[PDB]
Amino acid sequence: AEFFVLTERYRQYRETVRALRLEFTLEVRRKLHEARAGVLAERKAQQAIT
Amino acid sequence: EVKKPAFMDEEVQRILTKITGLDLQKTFRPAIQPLKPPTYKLMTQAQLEEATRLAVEAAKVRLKMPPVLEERKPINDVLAEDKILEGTETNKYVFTDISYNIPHRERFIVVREPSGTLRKASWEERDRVIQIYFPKEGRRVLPPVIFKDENLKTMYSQDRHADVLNLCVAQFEPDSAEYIKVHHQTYEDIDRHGKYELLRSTRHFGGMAWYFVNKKKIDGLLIDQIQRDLVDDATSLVQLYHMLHPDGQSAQEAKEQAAEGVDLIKVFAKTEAQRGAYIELALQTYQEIVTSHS
Amino acid sequence: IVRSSVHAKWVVGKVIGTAMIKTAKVRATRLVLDPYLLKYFNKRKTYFAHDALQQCSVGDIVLLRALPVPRSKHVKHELAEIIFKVGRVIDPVTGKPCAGTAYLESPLSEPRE
Amino acid sequence: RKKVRPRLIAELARRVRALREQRNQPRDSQLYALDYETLTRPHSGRRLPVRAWADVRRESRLLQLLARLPLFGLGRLVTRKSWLWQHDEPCYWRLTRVRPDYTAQNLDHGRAWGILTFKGKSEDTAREIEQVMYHDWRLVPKHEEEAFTAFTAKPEDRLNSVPYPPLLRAMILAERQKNGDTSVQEPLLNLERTRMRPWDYPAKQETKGRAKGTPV
Amino acid sequence: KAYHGGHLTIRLALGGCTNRPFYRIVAAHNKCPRDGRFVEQLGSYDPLPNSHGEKLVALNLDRIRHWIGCGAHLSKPMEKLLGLSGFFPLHPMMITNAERLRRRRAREVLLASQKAESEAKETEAS
Amino acid sequence: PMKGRFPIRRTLQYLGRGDVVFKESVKIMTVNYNTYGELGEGARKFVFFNIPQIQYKNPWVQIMMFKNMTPSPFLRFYLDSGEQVLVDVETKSNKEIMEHIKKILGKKEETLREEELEKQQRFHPGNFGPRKYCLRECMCEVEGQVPCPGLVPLPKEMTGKYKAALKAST
RNA sequence: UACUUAAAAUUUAAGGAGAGGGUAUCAAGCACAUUAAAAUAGCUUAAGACACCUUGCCUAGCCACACCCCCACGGGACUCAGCAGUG
Ligand code: FES
Ligand SMILES: [K+]
Ligand SMILES: [Mg+2]
Ligand SMILES: [Mg+2]
Ligand SMILES: [Mg+2]
Ligand SMILES: [Mg+2]
Ligand SMILES: [Mg+2]
Ligand SMILES: [Mg+2]
Repeated sequence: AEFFVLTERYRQYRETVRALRLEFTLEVRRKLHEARAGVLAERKAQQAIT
Repeated sequence: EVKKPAFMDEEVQRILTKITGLDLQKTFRPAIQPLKPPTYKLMTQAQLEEATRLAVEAAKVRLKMPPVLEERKPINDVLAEDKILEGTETNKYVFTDISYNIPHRERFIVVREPSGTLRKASWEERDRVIQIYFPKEGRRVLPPVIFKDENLKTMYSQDRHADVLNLCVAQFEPDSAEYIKVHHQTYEDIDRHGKYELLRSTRHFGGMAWYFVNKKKIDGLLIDQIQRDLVDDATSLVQLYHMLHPDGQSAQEAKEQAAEGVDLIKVFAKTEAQRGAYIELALQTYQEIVTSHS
Repeated sequence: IVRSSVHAKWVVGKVIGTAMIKTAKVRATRLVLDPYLLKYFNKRKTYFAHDALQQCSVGDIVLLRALPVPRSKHVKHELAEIIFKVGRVIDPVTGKPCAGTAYLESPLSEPRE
Repeated sequence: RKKVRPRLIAELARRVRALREQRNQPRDSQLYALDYETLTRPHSGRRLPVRAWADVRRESRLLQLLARLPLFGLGRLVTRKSWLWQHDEPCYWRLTRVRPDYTAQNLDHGRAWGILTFKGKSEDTAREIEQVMYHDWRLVPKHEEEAFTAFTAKPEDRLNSVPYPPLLRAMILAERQKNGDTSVQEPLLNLERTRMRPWDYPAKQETKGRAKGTPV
Repeated sequence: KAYHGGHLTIRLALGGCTNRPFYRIVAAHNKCPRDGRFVEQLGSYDPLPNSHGEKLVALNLDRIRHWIGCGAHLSKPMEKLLGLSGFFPLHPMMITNAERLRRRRAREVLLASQKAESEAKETEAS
Repeated sequence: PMKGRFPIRRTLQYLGRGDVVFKESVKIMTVNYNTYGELGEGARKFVFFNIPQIQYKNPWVQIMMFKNMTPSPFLRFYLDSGEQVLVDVETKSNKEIMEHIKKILGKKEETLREEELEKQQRFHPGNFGPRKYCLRECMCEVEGQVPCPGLVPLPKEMTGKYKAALKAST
């Protein structure tokens, strides 16, 4: 009775934690792209040349 | 509705800055701190006047008044109630988000209680833990013992009110109950003993006069300003009292008679002064001295 | 068209030798702070540069460009420009030939020769 | 520097050692031989776990079944006793290629390839089969294939979205109010993109390690 | 040391003195020593109740999310801390252990009641 | 007595007074000046007083100086793109020369402040560790927390020595 | 750890702005260069080459070593420089 209940708890827990790791993985890449090629990034580059 | 004046309103700060005053000798009184050998510069009268101007600019930034705020409201929010964890822990956990670039009033500080309730940290818990991880020079993690009524009375006997307030600003938040309690206790002791001069040319004078105006007890400050020949300041105080209490009998009387200058103070005595008889006596004596001598 | 790894992408120096074929030995100098004295002195380095046309002479100031791939063990730069030719300097400010602190051709004149 | 001298012996040893390994590679008949009296592998003297003892004596290996079939049972279906006990839905491999170990005197060790159908869902490509040396395989009879492989999928009932953790939900709603987005929508996690396979799902045999050829 | 293989992990590094434990939450390559080379410090854990009776956990939730987004594993004690905070769901064994404790205290209460009933029989005997 | 003329030039405070921090494009600054003359006095003072300050703030820029090669003094900057910025400093004070080069090829105050803040991003006051990197080594230092057993002995019931005795006693 | 294509941690290889122990009674090293018809005769060095001697350093830690023969196919005098312990 306890083995089965625990086995399902691990499956549902690990699914919830995998969804959160993916959401965190996307925030890292969004922030990186904004810094590399965001609006502010491009304007400053041309402003320096001008 | 006509907006109630605020502490930071450009008009109120003008009146409060004026009545506070400036004195480069009091504002820049020597600090009892580790010393270094003084430096010396040869300056003309033009250069010396420029340096005095810069000193007055710095004295303005030094006299910037600390905020006057309303008492914060207790934080009582329950994020979750996980009763499965009831009885599995003996002590509360306090979790603090210590990401550097968050304003301290926007940080999440939660408490997991032994019952299992996940709740937001109270104001006392928020200030204590932020001192532990973002320590501020001057502040202590636990409330100091100088703020006890017996210890505060000791500081008042020594005429150290500006320090009691300088300590209350380093330790407590402006909207905390402890902050308001200590400030309102210092202002009240100054009133009873007429020690208004202690906080002149200091950043604490505005809050003291603000407190008296809101509490309708400016009588003592007017009698004291008049006796020191600061009657332009006294008039500005009666203007601030006629600004924060527009519907008061005194404010309506000054409109009827279009009173200005010394007239405003006489109107206050007859209409709303708690001790009007004395305000006129001091005001009358001042006029006699000014007229008799000059 | 990736650039070289070497830190010295652009180096100025004096051609101290030219006895190798199509290569000029160049002495560059940089200022290094003495930590005890807090004074700057000259630290000099030797750079082999590819002189394709053998147009370099000992004593002339030159500009070297870092090669994308090192040509050999020591040849990792090429001759970008000859800033000053030895004895044949041309004033940058006015554009007239000079021989020391003097004008071989007056700047007032316009020979156009 | 320039005093870091060359190490010829070290380079010679590395190459020589690598060459011997290729020449004297062991075979499946040797690495996976077993002593059934002690349930210990002679090659390494590794004793099998206790939970595997019953099946090692009671079940067959894959190529023991396939060596008795024409063309080594290409096209036949093979299932595992562990799957039969754990999963009600059909689980089997459809054999496509089979490389027996000719060295074995009974052709009872080797490698196999096939198409996986796990819990009623079939993969689209054939890949190498793992755990071929396990005593867990059961050949499906030809006359029983139709009844065995019959499966009707049930509508999926595992939740597709779940709430956010209590603190992480409050941080999301707080950000909404700060940015001016006014809404009472409940933040929801999407679990469809990140759904986990069963723990006993067949793994990739191609990327799995093989034991070394030094006897213990 | 020059490690070959391994992954980044978020774990508790033990500090303090004897009978006075204190933990630093850190992100570190898994093969490094427990208190040795790390990549970033992500908080601290004080497991001893303070004057107010509070065990104090500090979490840099902005940097923690960054390293979980880059593949950082989590130790089981750290997964328990994130579950108690509310940042992660409660760990399966946190729930199971709480259930085991409930079943074990129910037995103790029942045994005490049976002993009291046995004591009541002694009272009846007088 | 510190040796040399104007020994103040050999103090860290003087070297740090330089205000010309070149942009990343600047790679080389050749200085052509004359040791004798009247129109090159500011250039000579620039080499004497300013070249040390410029090098201190721009350690990776090659400053190479040539003497008495041309009739007039000038400054030529070599950029990474391959552009060459020639400056003519004749009849110009050393202070004027510094201001000119600051404007054309000097980083702005805003840019320099941003770089300073980015450098310190990974220092956190809450972080515990050695004094070189952190304010506090241990949580025992914090007020209200349990003090270090070395400074203040722990209660007997909080000690493993005592707990072990009870477990044996049980 | 993600995608059918990208964020990290951790390494390896080729390098070089600058810095980096002692002895100059170690003053020359002796192929240590370039070109790319295969010729030219060069390269390093008193701004310290080369030779020898001594030393762990860069300290949230790093580097080297793992019975010996720098290595470890091989050979040999054949293993605690893991914990405790012994001569
Ligand atoms: S140094 Fe903190 S407990 Fe001893
Ligand atoms: K060795
Ligand atoms: Mg397995
Ligand atoms: Mg001798
Ligand atoms: Mg060895
Ligand atoms: Mg030994
Ligand atoms: Mg050993
Ligand atoms: Mg030992």
